[PDB]
Amino acid sequence: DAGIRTLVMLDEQGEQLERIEEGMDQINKDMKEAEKNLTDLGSGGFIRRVTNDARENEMDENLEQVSGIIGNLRHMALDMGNEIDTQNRQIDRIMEKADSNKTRIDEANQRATKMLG
Amino acid sequence: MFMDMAMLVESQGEMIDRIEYNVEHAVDYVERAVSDTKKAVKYQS
Amino acid sequence: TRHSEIIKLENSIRELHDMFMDMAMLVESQGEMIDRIEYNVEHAVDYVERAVSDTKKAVKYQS
Amino acid sequence: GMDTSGKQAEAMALLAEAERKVKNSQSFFSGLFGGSSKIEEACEIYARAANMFKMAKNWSAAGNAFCQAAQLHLQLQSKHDAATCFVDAGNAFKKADPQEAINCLMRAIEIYTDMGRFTIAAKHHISIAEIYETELVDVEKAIAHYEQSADYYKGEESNSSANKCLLKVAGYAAQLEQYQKAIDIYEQVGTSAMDSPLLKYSAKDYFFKAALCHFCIDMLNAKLAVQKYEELFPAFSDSRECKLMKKLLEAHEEQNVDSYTESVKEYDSISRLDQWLTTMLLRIKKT
Amino acid sequence: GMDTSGKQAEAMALLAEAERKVKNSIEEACEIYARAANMFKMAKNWSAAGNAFCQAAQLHLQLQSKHDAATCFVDAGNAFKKADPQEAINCLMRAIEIYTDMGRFTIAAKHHISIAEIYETELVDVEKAIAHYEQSADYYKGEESNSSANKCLLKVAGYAAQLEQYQKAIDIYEQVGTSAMDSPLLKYSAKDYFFKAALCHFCIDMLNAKLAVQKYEELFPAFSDSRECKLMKKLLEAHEEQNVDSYTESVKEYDSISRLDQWLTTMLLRIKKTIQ
Amino acid sequence: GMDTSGKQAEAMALLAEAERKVKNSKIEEACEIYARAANMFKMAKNWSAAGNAFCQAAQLHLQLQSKHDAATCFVDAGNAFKKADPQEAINCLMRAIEIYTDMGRFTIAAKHHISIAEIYETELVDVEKAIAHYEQSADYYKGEESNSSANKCLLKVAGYAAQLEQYQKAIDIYEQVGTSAMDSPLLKYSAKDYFFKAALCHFCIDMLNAKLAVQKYEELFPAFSDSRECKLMKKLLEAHEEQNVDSYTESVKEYDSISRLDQWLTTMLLRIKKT
Repeated sequence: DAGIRTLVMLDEQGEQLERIEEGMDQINKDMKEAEKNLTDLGSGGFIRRVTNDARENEMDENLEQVSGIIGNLRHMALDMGNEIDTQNRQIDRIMEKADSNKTRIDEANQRATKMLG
Repeated sequence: MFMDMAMLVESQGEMIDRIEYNVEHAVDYVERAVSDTKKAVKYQS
Repeated sequence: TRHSEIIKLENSIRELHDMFMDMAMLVESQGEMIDRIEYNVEHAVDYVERAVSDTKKAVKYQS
Repeated sequence: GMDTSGKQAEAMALLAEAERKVKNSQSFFSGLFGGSSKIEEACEIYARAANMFKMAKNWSAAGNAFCQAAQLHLQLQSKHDAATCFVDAGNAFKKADPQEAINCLMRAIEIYTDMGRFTIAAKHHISIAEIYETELVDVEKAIAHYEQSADYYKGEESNSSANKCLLKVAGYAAQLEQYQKAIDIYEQVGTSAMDSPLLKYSAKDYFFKAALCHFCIDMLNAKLAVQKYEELFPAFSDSRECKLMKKLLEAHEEQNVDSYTESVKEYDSISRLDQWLTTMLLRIKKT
Repeated sequence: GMDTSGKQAEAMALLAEAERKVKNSIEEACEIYARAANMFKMAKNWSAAGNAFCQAAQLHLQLQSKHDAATCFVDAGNAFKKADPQEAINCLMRAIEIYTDMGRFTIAAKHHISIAEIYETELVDVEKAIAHYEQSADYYKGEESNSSANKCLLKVAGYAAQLEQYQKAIDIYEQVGTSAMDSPLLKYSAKDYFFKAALCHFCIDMLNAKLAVQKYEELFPAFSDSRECKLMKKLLEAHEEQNVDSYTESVKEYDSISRLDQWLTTMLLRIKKTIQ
Repeated sequence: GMDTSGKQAEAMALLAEAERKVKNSKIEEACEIYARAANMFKMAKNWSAAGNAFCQAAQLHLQLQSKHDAATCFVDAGNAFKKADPQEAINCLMRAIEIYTDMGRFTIAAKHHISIAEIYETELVDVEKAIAHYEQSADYYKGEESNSSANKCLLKVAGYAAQLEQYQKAIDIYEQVGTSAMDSPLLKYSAKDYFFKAALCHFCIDMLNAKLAVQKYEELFPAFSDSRECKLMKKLLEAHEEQNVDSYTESVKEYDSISRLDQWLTTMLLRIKKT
C-alpha cells in the first residue's frame, strides 16, 4: 500500500511539474514580448521438516507467498524509480529559465530608470 | 524505511502545489501587465 | 533448492536496498531544489510586482 | 504573555487611526481632491492591522480587517487585490467563523471566475467542499462543490485530479445508499486506470470495491459482474480479492453466514479493514 | 596562494572606496560593499564578511529597502553561523522581525527552526530551542503546514520527556497519536506513540501507566495486538511483583527481536531504578 | 550523404553573410546574426567549426555591453568544444566560471567546475587536476550549505586517493562522512559501507592495528556488527593471521554469490591478499 501511494503521489508531482514548466515558458515569452514592445514604444520445500507435521508445511507456504510479493515489489519499485530522473532534469531546466527571467526583468527596470536621468 | 520515504514524497507534493499556486499568481499578473502595456501603447500612439 | 531460493531472495533484497537508497538520495536532492525554487519564484514575483508598481507611479506622475 | 495584551492594544490603536484616516479622507477629497492615495494608505494600515491580529491569535478581528480592506480596495476598482484580501478573509475566518469564510470564498470564486481563472475557482470550490464535509454533515453541498471542481479541472484537461474528486463523490454517494452512481464512477475510473502502468496495480482495488458495491443490488448481477471483471482484467484474477468474493458468494448461496464471518475475520486479521468496507460488509450480512 | 592576500587587499580597497563614497555625503557604495563581502567569502575570510553584509544591509535599508535588506541579513547570519554563532543568531532574529513585519510567516518559521537547531547543536540550551521550535510550530500552524507542525511537536515532546516533566510529553504524544489515527497511511505508527505515553506514565507511577495503557488499548484496538502492549503488560507485572529478573529477561527478548533507540533504554533504566 | 553537405553549405553561407553584414548599432545585429550562424553550425553538427563560431560570437558579444549573454555563449561554446580540442573548452569554461563567481553565483560555478573535472578525468590520464577541481567545487558547495554535492565530491576524492594508495585521506574522509550521516536521522543505511571501506584501507597499512580499528568502529556503532561486511572482514583478518590462501578466497567467494563486487573493491581485495 505504501508503494502504491508513493507511485501515485510521484505521478501527481510530475504532472504538476510539467504544468509549472509550461507556465514558466509562457511567462518568459510574454515578458520578452512586453519588453520588446515597450522598447519599441520609444520450490520443492523451504525447510527440511524433521518431524513432518503441519507446522513445517504452513511456514513453507507463507515463505512462498512472501517471495512472490517481494518479486512483484522489485519491478514496481524500479518503475517508480524511473520517474524521478525525468522530473529532476525538468526541474533543473526550469531553474535556469526562471533565473534568466528574473535577471532580465531586473536589468529591464534599471534600463527604464537610466534613460529618464 | 518505506514508511519513512512516503512522508518525503508527501512533503514534495505539498511544496510543489504551493509553488504552482504562486506561479499561477505570477503568470496571471504578468498577463495583466502585458494587456495594460498593450492598451497604453495603442492608445498613446 | 534451499540455497538457490534463499540466495535469490537475498539478492532481490540487496537490489531493492541499493536502488531505494539511490532513489532516496536523489529525492532529497530534488526536494532541496524545489525548496530553493520556492524562494526563487517568490523573490522574482515580488520584485517584478515592485518594478511594475514603480513604473505605474512614475508614468502617472508624469501624466 | 506580553504578546496578547501588547498586540491587542497596538492593533486597536492602529485600527482606530485607520478609521480616523478614512473618516477624514472624505473631507480631504472634497476640499482638495487628493485622489486615491489616502484610500491606499488606509488600506495598507488595515492590512497591517489584520496581520497583527493574525499574529495576536484573534482570528475574528484579522478576518474582519481583511474583509474591510477587500471592500475598500474593491471600491477602488482593483478587483485582483480585493479578491486576494477576500481569500485571506476566507482562510482566516475558516476556523473562527465558518459561515463568513464560506461567503468570502464564494465572493473570491465569483471575482476570479469573472476573469476565467478556472483553476483558482476550482481550488476554492474544493476548499468549500472540504470545509462542508469536515464541519457540517451537509453531504449534498460537498458533493455539488466536488462535482463543480471536477468539471472545472476537466475543462482544463488536468487529469489525475478530477479522478480523485469523482472517487470521493462516488464513495460518499455509496455511503448515502445510491449505488448506481458509485458503480458507474468506480468502473469509469478503473477503465481509465488500466492502461496506466503506474496506476494499473491499484486498478484492481477499484474493481474490487465496485464489485462489492454491486453486491447489495442482487446476487446474480454480482456474480455476472465478477465474471465480467475477471474476463476484462485477467490480472485481477490473481489477486486475493476474487477468492474472497467467491468464498463470500459461496457462503451466501447456502445461508452459511458462519463461513462468511470466519472469512471476513481472517481477512481482517491479515489486514485491518476500513470503516467503509466494514459497513458495506455488515449491511450485506444482514440478509 | 595569491588568492588570500590578493582578495584581502582588494576587499580592503573596496571597503575604503565605499567609506570615501559615503563620506561625500549611494547604491554604488552598497554594491561595492556587497562585492567586497563576496570576495571575503571567496578568500575564506568568513569573519568580517558578515560585518560587511550588515553594513551594506543597513545602508540599503536606510532608503526603505526591505527585501534585499532581509536577504543580505540572512546571508550575513549564514556567514557568521560557523565563525560566530551568536551574531549569526542576532542577524537571523533581525531578518525574522523584518519578515514578520512583511508577513512572510514561512520564512520566519524556517529561520526560527534554524535558530533552534543552531542553539541545540553548538550551544547548550534546551529552553531556547524548545521556545523557538514551538514558535515555528505556531507560525506553520497559522500556515496549516501539518507535517512540519507534527515534526516540531514530536521534537518538543522528545525534549520534554528527556528532561522536562512528563505532563507536556503525555499531552503532546496523545495529541499526535489522536491526529495520526485518522490518517490511513500514518495510523499504524500511532502504536509507537501510545507506547511512549505509557512509558512516561510509568515514569510517573505504575498505576497511572496501567490505567493509561488499558485506556489506549480500548482506544486503539490494534494496540492490543501490538508486541508493545504485551511487553508493557509483562513489564508492569514484573514491576508490580518487584521482580527485576522478569524486567531484564523481557528487555533482552525485545532487544533480540528488535534493537533499542537508546531512548527507550533510558526510560527503561529509569523504570528499573525505581523497582527497589 | 546529401543532408550533411546541405547543412554545411547553408551554415557556411549564413556565416559568410554575417561577416559581410558586420563588416559593412551594428554590433548588436552582428552578434545576433553570428549567434544564429553558430546555431546553424550546431544543427549541422560540425563540432569544430560550430565551437569556433560559438567562441568568436561570444567574444564579439563580450565586445558588446552584456554579461549574462556572454556567459551563456561561453557555456554553449564549451558544450560545442566538448567533442573538440579539450584545452579550448576548458579555457572557455574556466572564463565562464570566473565571470559567474565574480557575480556571486557560486552554484553554477561549482557545477561547471564539476563538469570540467569530469571531462579532464574521463578524457586524459591526469587525475590530480580533476581532484583539485572537485575539491574546489566541494569547498564552494560546503560554503553554500550544499551538503549533498560536498558529500558526493568528498566520496569521489576519497575513493580516488584510496586507489592511488594515499589511504590516509581516504579513511579520514570516509570516517567523517560516515559519522556525519550517522548524526543525521537519515542516511544511516550507508554509514556501514563507509566504515567498512575505511577499515579495509587501514588494513592495507597493516594487520595488527586493523583489529583496533574495527573494535573502535564497533564500539562507536554497535549496529555495524549485524552487517555481513563485519563478518566477512573479521573472517578475512582471522585467516590472514595464518599464511593460508584457501580461507580468504573461500570467504570472498561465499560473499560474492549474492552480489558482484565492484572493480575497485575487487582490485583492492586482490592487492591485500596477494601480499
